[PDB]
Amino acid sequence: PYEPLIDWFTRHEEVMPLTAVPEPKRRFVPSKNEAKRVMKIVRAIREGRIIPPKKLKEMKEKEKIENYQYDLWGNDHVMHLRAPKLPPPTNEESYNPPEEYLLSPEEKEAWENTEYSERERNFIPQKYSALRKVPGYGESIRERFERSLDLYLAPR
Amino acid sequence: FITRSQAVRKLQVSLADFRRLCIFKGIYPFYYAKDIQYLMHEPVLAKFREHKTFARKLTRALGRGEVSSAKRLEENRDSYTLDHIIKERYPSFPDAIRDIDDALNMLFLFSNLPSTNQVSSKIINDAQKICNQWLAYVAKERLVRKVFVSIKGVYYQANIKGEEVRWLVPFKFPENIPSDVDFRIMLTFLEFYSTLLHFVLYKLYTDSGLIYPPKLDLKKDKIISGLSSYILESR
Amino acid sequence: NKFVRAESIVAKTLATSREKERIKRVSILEDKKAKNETQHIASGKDFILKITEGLIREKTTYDGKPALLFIVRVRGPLAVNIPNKAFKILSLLRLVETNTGVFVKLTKNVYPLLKVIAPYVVIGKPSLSSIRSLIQKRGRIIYKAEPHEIVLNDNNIVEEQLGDHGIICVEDIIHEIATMGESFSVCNFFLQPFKLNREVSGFGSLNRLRKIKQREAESRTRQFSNAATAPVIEVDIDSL
Amino acid sequence: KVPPTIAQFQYTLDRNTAAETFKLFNKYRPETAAEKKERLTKEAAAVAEGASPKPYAVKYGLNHVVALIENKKAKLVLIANDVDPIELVVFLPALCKKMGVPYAIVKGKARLGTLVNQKTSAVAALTEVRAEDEAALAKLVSTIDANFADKYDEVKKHW
RNA sequence: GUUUGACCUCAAAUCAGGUAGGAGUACCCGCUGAACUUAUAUCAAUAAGCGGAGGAAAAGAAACCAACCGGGAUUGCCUUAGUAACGCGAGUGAAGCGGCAAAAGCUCAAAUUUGAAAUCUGGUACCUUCGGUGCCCGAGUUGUAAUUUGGAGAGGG
RNA sequence: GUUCUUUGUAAAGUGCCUUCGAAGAGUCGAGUUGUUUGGGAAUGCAGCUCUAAGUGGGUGGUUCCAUCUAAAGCUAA
RNA sequence: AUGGUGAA
Repeated sequence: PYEPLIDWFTRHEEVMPLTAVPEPKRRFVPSKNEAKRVMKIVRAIREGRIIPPKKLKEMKEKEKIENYQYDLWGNDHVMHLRAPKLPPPTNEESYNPPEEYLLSPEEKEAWENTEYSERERNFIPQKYSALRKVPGYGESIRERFERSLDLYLAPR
Repeated sequence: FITRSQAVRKLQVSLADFRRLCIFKGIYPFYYAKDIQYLMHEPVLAKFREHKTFARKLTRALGRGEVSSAKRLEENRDSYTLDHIIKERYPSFPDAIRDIDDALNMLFLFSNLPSTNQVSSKIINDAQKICNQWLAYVAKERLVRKVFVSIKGVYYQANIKGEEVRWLVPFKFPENIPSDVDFRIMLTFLEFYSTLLHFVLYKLYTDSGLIYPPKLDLKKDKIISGLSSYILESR
Repeated sequence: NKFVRAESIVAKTLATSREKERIKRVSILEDKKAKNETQHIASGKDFILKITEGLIREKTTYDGKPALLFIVRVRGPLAVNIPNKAFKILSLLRLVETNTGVFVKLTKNVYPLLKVIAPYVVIGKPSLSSIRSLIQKRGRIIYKAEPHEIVLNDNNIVEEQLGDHGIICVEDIIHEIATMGESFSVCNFFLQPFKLNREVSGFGSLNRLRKIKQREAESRTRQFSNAATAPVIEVDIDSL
Repeated sequence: KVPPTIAQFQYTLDRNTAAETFKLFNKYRPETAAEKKERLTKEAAAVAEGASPKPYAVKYGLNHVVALIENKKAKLVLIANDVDPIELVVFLPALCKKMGVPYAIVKGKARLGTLVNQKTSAVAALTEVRAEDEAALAKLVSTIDANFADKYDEVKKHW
């Protein structure tokens, strides 16, 4: 019942093809359909119907830059809407404040130990000898992130 | 109210996209059903859907192994615009001027932020350009009134049309970016404030009879690049 | 570990052999040039090539005047293992890590090394504004054992570190680096050169296409001449 | 079990040979609709204001490929192993063997479609190749023959 | 890569563009279908019932009719003819040829465009809107674009 | 009739010379069980065991010849 | 006979 196939017909390769079918000129000649399409596109361009790609690029280069070139003017009064309250002014965080604002080490330790986001101040005022000695402030990013969170997470 | 998950399901939008839309529209919570229903008509939702479709199509093209198709798709794509969303939230220019405090704070903070993986250098460059334009306009109008050097930075106050808006600028020292802050949320605010500041700067320049956007002095840009390098011409 | 196929090994071996031959030829030519036996060589005068955006090629000779140069790692060629000759130079400048960059003083003795490490790095002369921005955006100071590499934060730390040569603030270091100051060598070594962030810094649908486009542009912008007298290629570092 | 003609497929080329064949085929991706359209528009624009050699591309149409075979014009033929109407492809291997045209069976019709900008390509064949890849084409043909006809000489046997 | 994306399949949307129900029913096209009535034959491939469109419907250009000096789509009338044929009783019962009315022939499958899926559905902006152009997306290579149905037909000079 | 457009090495028809030159399968048919006709070759239609070739096959009369090319579809009178 | 109606 189950036997391997036999190559009686496939044993000998076909030296010659099956049908002559003399080759047409189009095989040895550039495509005529492509020429017809090119002529159609030329006619469309001449009739002012298709913008050439170079013209499109030139027009787009001028465009895409006319943004923000029109006056927009020339809202929370609803009872169920409230405006976003702005942060209060500074709290005496001067780089060169009076010595009174320089918190004592014992109270500075308490400020440092206390939790975050429930603190009276986010900084420790310091008495810097010179303006050039003022260091950087890497905590500004965290404060801005917290402000952004509060902006859209405020159950008014 | 309707739970956040319920609102997201009603909007059938991704959580990140939903947060972006909420930030753009200023919605707050557990949200009112009417507000969420109204938000569904915003074109930004359609733009986000188009972006998702484009993303899936581009992934398909790239996986298939046709870089040209993906490049063509990317070139033809266009980004959404916040121009109209600004008007509804700020019907009047004075409201935009009043709210410009947080926009200026964020733009100045991001201008000095070093380039990182989370935020491309293009955004930082745009923020720096916006800050330079604002500083040049303020200096020309001489609207600076209050200066307070502090640990956080220098608290500036520009009396733009007498609104005495207070803004803060951090120092130029390098900043160690913490991992706690999520830049994804901050990027939406950055984009919204960049668009708002662009519109406000154009309006101010038109009011003051100044051509916008002014070019930048190239020779100064190779030496003292910054506020001084941004030359402004009245006409 | 993962199985290693023969194609990668063969490609790496061929690329390493080509790189070794190039390095040997360049070193032999440079040594003969230094000996003044310039009777029979392809070229004697040094050449520096500047490529900028469209692309324009400018060939200029190298003079003995000191100049300021900035070098950034490129992580290339792809299938070329860094040879010992280049490994020593890279270790001396501690630029093994990718995207790392440092400032060096251009001198006649440094030209052969720059030529040797030319394909691996991209060089150029940055402007004062670019140098100031790079210094003020990134920095590192080693602090007390001293296993900490905390970023530069305070001017007083600068006073504590160097102190003697008047380097009391970051602006002093900026001036010393940009200008041909006496402490240029001292400050540069202690500066813990910057670790520039990678270009694309992303992966995904849009990120993959952007990275592919960047890689395609890199080949056109940067080329490996592999010639014995290959001029040093310079690009506009200010753009970066 | 299945008759000898069935199970002839699924005896595809090894990883390296298939990867090399696909790498070679990726150098002759037919121009997509956008590429051809932009080329035609550029030609029209040039003609508006005022000799290329024969283009080279991979022939993949089932009817087109079958026509190419039996005329000895085709040199390499790739056959998908996941054609739902199996009868459309059962005769292809035997016909190629009778005609002597080298042939191979690759995994997945979608893989063939990807290299021809189509969702699914039943077959993919090469007729003419550039002189640069002629040596590469001959080497790939020899490798495919060695790895398929000799390695899987029993593919046409043992049900 | 303990990971992504494709092909194929299966489902959801109060998503966008579409259509069938039913009525009427003299005629038509198919299924189904008895008895009275008369000596398997016969009422009768009828009545009723079921399904499907129209102004007509079906059929229609021979795997035809013929044995002739051959005719040449289908359709309806006369004629063939109450003949052949069947039942050999009762009865049933055609068709070629001939004349008239009207006459139009065509559309696919099957052999490679492969020097260019050149085909088409849908969305969008306009216009001269029973539609046309540009762009976009998708269907298609398991075949949409040229030609051909032996009455031939195709590639070249 | 009046016209505005034509379009492009674009399309079509005839005679001659050369080279090729493809036709529909659970289909015909046989077998068997029911229906139809007044139809003697139940042809025609209906269930099913079986199921073919391409100088082939169907339809007929005479030891050869006569006609056609089924298993696809459209068409007003 | 066909097609339907009702029902200690």
